[PDB]
Amino acid sequence: LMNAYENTQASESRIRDTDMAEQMTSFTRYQILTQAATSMLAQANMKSQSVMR
Amino acid sequence: VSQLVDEIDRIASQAEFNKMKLLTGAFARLNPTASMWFHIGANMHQRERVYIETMNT
Amino acid sequence: MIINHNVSAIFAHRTLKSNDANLSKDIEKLSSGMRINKAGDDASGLAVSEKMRTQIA
Repeated sequence: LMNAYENTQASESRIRDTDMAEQMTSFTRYQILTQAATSMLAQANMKSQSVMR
Repeated sequence: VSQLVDEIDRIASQAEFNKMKLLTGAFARLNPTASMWFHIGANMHQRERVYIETMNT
Repeated sequence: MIINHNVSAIFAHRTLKSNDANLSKDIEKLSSGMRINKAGDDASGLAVSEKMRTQIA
């Protein structure tokens, strides 16, 4: 019963528990794309003021 | 000996992983009732079959 | 040049909004410590995960 408890626990932990190391990898990737997109959105708003001359 | 031989049958009867009997002879080679394949690739026919025999008294 | 509508800004907002949705998802995984928090991330896997928790307990 204890032996079967361990192997059953392993299988559920594999599917349900996140890979914390790999999750920080994706957390940083999307976080940078937010700053990259935010800067370009601020760039695009300034773009229209050119033709006022 | 009477109890222990009974215990041998009990494990095989109730050997379940995700509600499937493992040691009752279903996934054997000679007279199977189901086939266990793991799809271990990213394409069509990339799967390998596992045999588990009967392990009761 | 057209000043009535800013097509690039609409494109910029569209991709920025999507990334915040993926940024929100990752914080849920990191804070709870579980790969699946809301249904639909892996519906097939969530059923197997909850069945094993019943078997685990």
